[PDB]
This record gives sequence, C-alpha cells and structure tokens, in this order.
Amino acid sequence: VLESIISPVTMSEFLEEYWPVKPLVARGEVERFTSIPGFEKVRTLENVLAIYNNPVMVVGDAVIEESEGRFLVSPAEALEWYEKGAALEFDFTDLFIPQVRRWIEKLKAELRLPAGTSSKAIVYAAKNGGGFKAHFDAYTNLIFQIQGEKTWKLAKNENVSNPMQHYDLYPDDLQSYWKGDPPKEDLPDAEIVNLTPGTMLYLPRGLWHSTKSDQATLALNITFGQPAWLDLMLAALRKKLISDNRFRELAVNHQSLHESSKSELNGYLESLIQTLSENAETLTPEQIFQSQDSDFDPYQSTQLVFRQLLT
Amino acid sequence: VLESIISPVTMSEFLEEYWPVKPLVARGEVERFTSIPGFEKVRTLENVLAIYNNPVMVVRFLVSPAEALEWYEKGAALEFDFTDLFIPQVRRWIEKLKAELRLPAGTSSKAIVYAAKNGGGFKAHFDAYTNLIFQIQGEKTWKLAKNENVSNPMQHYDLSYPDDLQSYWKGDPPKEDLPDAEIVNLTPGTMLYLPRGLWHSTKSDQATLALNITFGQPAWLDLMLAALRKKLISDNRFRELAVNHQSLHESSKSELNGYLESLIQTLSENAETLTPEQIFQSQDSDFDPYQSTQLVFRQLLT
Ligand SMILES: [Fe+3]
Ligand SMILES: [Fe+3]
Repeated sequence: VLESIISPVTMSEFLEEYWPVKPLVARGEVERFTSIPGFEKVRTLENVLAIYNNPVMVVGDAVIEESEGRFLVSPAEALEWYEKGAALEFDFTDLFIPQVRRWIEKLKAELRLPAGTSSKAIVYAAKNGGGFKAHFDAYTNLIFQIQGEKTWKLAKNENVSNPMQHYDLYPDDLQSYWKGDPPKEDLPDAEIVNLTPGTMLYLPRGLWHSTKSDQATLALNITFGQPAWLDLMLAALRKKLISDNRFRELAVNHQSLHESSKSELNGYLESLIQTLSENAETLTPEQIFQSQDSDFDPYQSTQLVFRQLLT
Repeated sequence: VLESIISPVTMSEFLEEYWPVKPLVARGEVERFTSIPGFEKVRTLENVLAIYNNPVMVVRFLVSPAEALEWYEKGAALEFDFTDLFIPQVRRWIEKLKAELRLPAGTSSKAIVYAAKNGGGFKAHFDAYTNLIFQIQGEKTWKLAKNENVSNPMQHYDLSYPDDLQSYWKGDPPKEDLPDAEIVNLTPGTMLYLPRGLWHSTKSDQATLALNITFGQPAWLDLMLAALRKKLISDNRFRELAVNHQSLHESSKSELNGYLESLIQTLSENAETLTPEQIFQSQDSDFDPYQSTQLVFRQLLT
C-alpha cells in the first residue's frame, strides 16, 4: 500500500529487515506521495490551513519575545506567525482529512499493530528552517518531506533498548533500564541524512535524532504508538480483577493512618496480593491478545477528543 | 478545614458516617463560603468570565467565553473546567482538603464552575469521581438515587453497558426520568457532598452558579498495577512491541504463545512478591492521565 512510496523495498523486507528498529530512507519523486489519499489536501501550507479547523501550535524565539517568558493560536492568525520566524505544528491533521485517516488505519493493520494503538498525522512547517536538539521518543514515525530540506542526524540508541518515554539529551522509570554513558550533544558518530522532497524517513522507536535546517520546510509526519506487552498484560490483568469490589474500593494515603490501623491494612493488602497473584498465574495468551483494543496512550487519547471538541 | 462549612457536622462524623458513600447536604449563609481562597473572583458569572481565560464547555462542545453566553440564553449549561488555574489561591485549600480526606497523594483534584439558566443542566448519570458542590447564586434542582446496580464504579455511565462496567453490574437500572429519587433544592450557601457512584441529574429553572470541587477516587486495583508496573518495566522482555495476532500465521502465533507463557510466569512471580509498602509507595503515581493532560492542554490555551 505504502509499497509505492518505499519501492523497491518490498514490505515483507520492511517488516523483516527494518521494522521496528532500523531506520529506512526512501528517495523518489514527491509526485508518488499522491498515492496516499488526502495527500493533495496537505501538499502546501495554504492547503493545510484551508482544512485545519483547530488551534495551531506555534513555536519560536518569536514567542519568548512576545511573552517575555510555544503556544496555540487560531488558524487565522497562523500565517502571520509563520511569516515572523516561527515553526507551526498542525497536530491530528487526520481529523480533517478522513481519507488519510482511513489509510493510516490500513497502515496500522499492515504493521500488525495492536488495534488500540494510537495513530495520528501531523504537519510541520517553518520558513527559516530550524530543527531540534538530540532526543528519543517512544513513538515511531514516518516522515514525508514535501517541501524544503532538513538535515537529520540518526544514531543507534545504545543506552536503552525499547524506551517507553521521550528523553532529551533521567526520569524515575528510565534509570531502571538505562545502561552506560550517553552520546555527545552534537551526535557525533551518527548517520547523517538530508531529506529532500519526496524523501520518506521511517524513524523507529528510541532512535536518537536531531535536525538542522535553513530553508522553508513542509513535512507530513505520521506517528504511531508502540504499545508494549507490559501494557496489554496489565490491561488484561485489570479486566480480570475489576469485577471484585475489593479491588474497586478507594485506596488511602498510608501516612494518614495511625500506627494501629495501618497494621490492620497490611493484612487486607497481603490478601488482595494473594488474589492478584492467583489471577496473574491464570492469565492466558488469549486474555493478553483480547486486551489489544485497550487505550495504551491516554495522553494521545485526551488530546484527540479535546481537538474534536474544539472543531 | 471545612468543619466551618458543614458545622454542626464534625469531620469525625463526616468521615465515619458519610464519606466516601453517603450524600450529605449542609445549609447555611453563603458568607461561610467567603473562606474558600478566591471565592470573591468566582461569586458571580460576570466575575468568573473576567478571569476565566480558556475555552468554555457548553452542554457537549467547547466554545469561546464569548460564544458561551449565547448558549446560556439558549439553555445549555456552562462548565468552566479547571478554574483552579485562574484562582490558584484555591489550590492550597484543596491540597489541604485531600490531605484531610486521607486520599492518596497522586489523586486528581480540580475546581469547576457551573452556571445555567433556562432551564438546563445534566440528565441522569453517575460518575467515578466525587464532589463537594457549593451553591453560590440561584436554586438548582438535583435528583439523587442510591446506586443499586454497582458498588464502586470506575467510569461514568449515563442512561443509555460498556465492557468493564458490565463485569460488576447487578440488577435493573433506574427509570430514565429518575422517579423513586430524592429531589433536593440546593440554594445559596448550600453545599452538597456527592459521593462516587450516586445517580444524579440537574435542572436550573432560573440562573444558577455553583462551585464544584472534584476529587478522583483511586482504587486499590489502581495502586497495585502502578506498583506491579514499576517492578516489571525494567525487564526488557516486557517493553517489546506487542502485536495483533489476527495478523500472524499459525506458526508465528504459536511462537508468540510461548513467548507470552514465559512473561506470564515472570509476571505471576513478581506479583507473588509485591509487598503492601510497595503499594503504599505507588500512592503518588498518576491514576488519571486524562485529567493531567487536559490540565496541560488548557494551560497552553491560556
Ligand atoms: Fe521527535
Ligand atoms: Fe456529574
């Protein structure tokens, strides 16, 4: 489906040789991006604004400067912002082009991704280039450069294997799987790719990356979540224990309780703990698999409905 | 804290007799509410608008402060969610309050203003959150009805069962119109404690303005999974991308069963080792990313 974009890499090969850990770069004529449905509605800045009934993110030294200390803004007032140096991000663009939504969903299935995985489109736009510093995300991306050139640094992440959080060149959960020392800010010793119109970059989860640019760019970014097994399993375990009213009862700050009544609670918890262990022990792979439509990314979830409501 | 507000009712009483399951109604002079830090800049609809620098919810769509007053006349109700942003004075007070309520530290908590007129509000539903409500202007009609279908619900539900809820549902639901239910006419200086689970609806004949303090209701199930998660997340077998089996070849799915049987066992084992201190220590987790996200989304709109 995508296979017109990445041709001559097959898809079989994309899934065996590349996804979900090694980036793939695919050069070609920008024209061939038309095989995506809705692509026309996103080929230029003006096309996007024509369609984007939602608040637009604006990012720039021109905001620090017009706030003496990043924000949202009406689409009407957005070209004004762009013409003053300042990057625009149009999140959840798929909301306004149903055809690309239909596609992304087909893509989702092709990537054998869990059905409840988050998926959105975003367009980035900046008149005097820009970029961002070294960091890794927990999402995976297709990036389609439509206009301009952006220069990308890419670097295998040797510190963490399958990260579940964004990080910038450590949070309480990363320290638990971080190993070794980080790479230098300039990502020296990193693969350097310059994305030009018609270039598609598949950006796997966790790959260190930074960008520099000094030309007007326009890019369609497609973002998927990477739900881990942990996620489905806890969901499944949650399905199991949720009917037991004991597990529903309002939890309580330990610190609050007195000495005496605390002890009494350790008895109750220990016993809940037994039931959670018995229930875990009887988890089947089906039960895990059937939890594949749960929300694994409430943070994208809330953002999606909120933008629906602002529409 | 609010001994003041609900006097003659004691805090000892309120926690023993009412929270977290029995509604309470407490009447008196609205000057009592004068003590809620920032009550002044919320005492009227005009005030609320002067400070409320965000999109107002109309009932459901979101809307400018400007477009909102038009939907008021048209009888839609106005939710000024996350008002605490605009009077952060209140946030101290509330933070003391969840302390005294003995709620887990990472329990969600916001202020909301509601205002309605002619004559609208909210059809019958119950919430997984709990609220103090404070009547400031006007008279709001409330129907109330003991939930006899579910004990400690984990989601909202309106008269219409989802998957999770259907697991714990019992019996016949109430009538749509909520007969067999206590009506209650909340007037200025009235406070109502609305416990989680209780069926309720609102209607405002004339103009009403009410301040509302929502707290989340984190279950043990929540703290336990949080805690189970801290244990397991360091093991990389658990961070691997999941798949949708429906996709895979019969061979490839088998290979996945085995892979999973081996996680399941490690999971059973780490769950066998969970202490209660591990659970009490996850009390600061975030049990409601939904709210926390709205809070920041709204911040960016200010
Ligand atoms: Fe990124
Ligand atoms: Fe409600």
